[PDB]
Amino acid sequence: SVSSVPTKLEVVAATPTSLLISWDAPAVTVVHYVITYGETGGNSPVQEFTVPGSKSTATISGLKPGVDYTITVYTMYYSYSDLYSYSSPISINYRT
Amino acid sequence: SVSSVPTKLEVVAATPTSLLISWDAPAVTVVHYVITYGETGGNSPVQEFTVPGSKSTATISGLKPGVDYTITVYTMYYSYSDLYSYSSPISINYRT
Amino acid sequence: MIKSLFAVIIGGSVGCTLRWLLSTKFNSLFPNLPPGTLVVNLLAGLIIGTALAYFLRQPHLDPFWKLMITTGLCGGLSTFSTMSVEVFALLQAGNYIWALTSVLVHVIGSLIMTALGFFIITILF
Amino acid sequence: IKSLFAVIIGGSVGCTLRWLLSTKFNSLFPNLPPGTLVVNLLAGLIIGTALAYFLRQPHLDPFWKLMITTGLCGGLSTFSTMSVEVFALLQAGNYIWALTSVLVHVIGSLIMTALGFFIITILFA
Ligand SMILES: CCCCCCCCCCO[C@@H]1O[C@H](CO)[C@@H](O[C@H]2O[C@H](CO)[C@@H](O)[C@H](O)[C@H]2O)[C@H](O)[C@H]1O
Ligand SMILES: CCCCCCCCCCO[C@@H]1O[C@H](CO)[C@@H](O[C@H]2O[C@H](CO)[C@@H](O)[C@H](O)[C@H]2O)[C@H](O)[C@H]1O
Ligand SMILES: CCCCCCCCCCO[C@@H]1O[C@H](CO)[C@@H](O[C@H]2O[C@H](CO)[C@@H](O)[C@H](O)[C@H]2O)[C@H](O)[C@H]1O
Ligand SMILES: [F-]
Ligand SMILES: [F-]
Ligand SMILES: [F-]
Ligand code: NA
Repeated sequence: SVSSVPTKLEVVAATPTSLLISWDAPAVTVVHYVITYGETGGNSPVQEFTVPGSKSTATISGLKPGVDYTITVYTMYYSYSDLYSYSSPISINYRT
Repeated sequence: SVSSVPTKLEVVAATPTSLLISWDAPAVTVVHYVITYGETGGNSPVQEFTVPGSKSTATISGLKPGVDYTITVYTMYYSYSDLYSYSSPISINYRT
Repeated sequence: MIKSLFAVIIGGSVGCTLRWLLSTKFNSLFPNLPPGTLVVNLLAGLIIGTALAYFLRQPHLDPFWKLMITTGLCGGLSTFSTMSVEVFALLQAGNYIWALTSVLVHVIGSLIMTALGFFIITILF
Repeated sequence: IKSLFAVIIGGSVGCTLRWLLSTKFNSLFPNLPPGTLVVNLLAGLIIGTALAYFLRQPHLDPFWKLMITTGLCGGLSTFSTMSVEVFALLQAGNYIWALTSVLVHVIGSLIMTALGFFIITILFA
């Protein structure tokens, strides 16, 4: 009954080719967060990287100016029943 | 199958009113040894005292000269099955 | 060895079941030191301590009941492996202070509860 | 009910293994009973491999995960038996082996959890 999905995912700061994102940690032992990003339009490849469980912010670089990106974050977390598993994602859209 | 009773109980040194006794430790976690002594002729109170598990010698004082004493040593020991229990005694007779 | 096996299984199953119920109910309430896993280790520490003092005074108890309570119940109720993964996960999460605190609180706490169990019964008798 | 059978079947095999290994080996070296150590080390190893493996197989039935972790590892490992061994040593004035037992159990169990996790992580990479 305790959610392992992060909440309040948002872009706190932006440049034309980068985004600083932050989220609220879920009340579980997060080992790492997995950040995904890709162009909202169609069939650009979605890319991912991990961030440590202690951090609740990430920087996404190498983006194109004036382009809509879909950004998702999910956790790789420890719980009692499931051991290490992956949460569902929380997701936002942002235009550079 | 490992014995918790001490072996080779003997009087190593003696005076007319005291005995230094020693024994070999059994191969178990001894918490303390209990030494008993009393006059062999079954007409005297038996007295007992403890010694720590690290010690394998004891001094018996206040004895009467030229009297037969029955001296016993047993252990209060830890084992896996029985937890804390008391071993059988090993016993000797000694005349001051 | 068959009567001894039933003691371990009956006691162990009640212990494991208790651990499972208490852990699923409480572990998620405080994930830095899951309290269900702590409580079962503390409680097993308490029971084994009282068993320590009690069995010493009842040397003619059937080995069946001693084996059901210690190897069975306490053995099944307590857990070292669940404590370890909790700590391992915390180490992997970079949460070193709670990894250390968990280890200390589990070890120190379990020995304290063993002492309390032993001395309460020793003082009663 | 299906989750309960996982805990009992796994737990009973774990408790039984602990009992057999402990009665066979604990008396060989009483300052740090090796049967109780081996079961904690082995449970540490299994839970570590389970940690890495279950992460990569997210569609495994919760039955098998619960049978291996809460059941087998939970039943096989023991915190209570480790505690009385240590408590007895403290009461015997054998402080150096009381400390050594605690450290070897904790450090050893976390090492075996790491070895279990990283061996499987390295195999998949
Ligand atoms: C007391 C006896 C103990 C003996 C056994 C100890 C075994 C502990 C295993 C720790 O596992 C590692 O922990 C790092 C530390 O958390 C993680 O780093 C991750 O998190 C760090 C946190 O900042 C980042 O710096 C790293 O880049 C990132 O990979 C890393 O992934 C993980 O494999
Ligand atoms: C880190 C968490 C700790 C949790 C608390 C656990 C405490 C365990 C020890 C308490 O038991 C005492 O230990 C003493 C020391 O072994 C014994 O002394 C015995 O041995 C001494 C020799 O060392 C003698 O001086 C004493 O008279 C004699 O009673 C004493 O009997 C015993 O009741
Ligand atoms: C697990 C948590 C609690 C840990 C307790 C605190 C840590 C203590 C560290 C080691 O202490 C030393 O241990 C020696 C070996 O035990 C003792 O040897 C001396 O004292 C003993 C007293 O029991 C005698 O038996 C020995 O022969 C003699 O060398 C010595 O006095 C003691 O300072
Ligand atoms: F373990
Ligand atoms: F823990
Ligand atoms: F415990
Ligand atoms: Na257990």
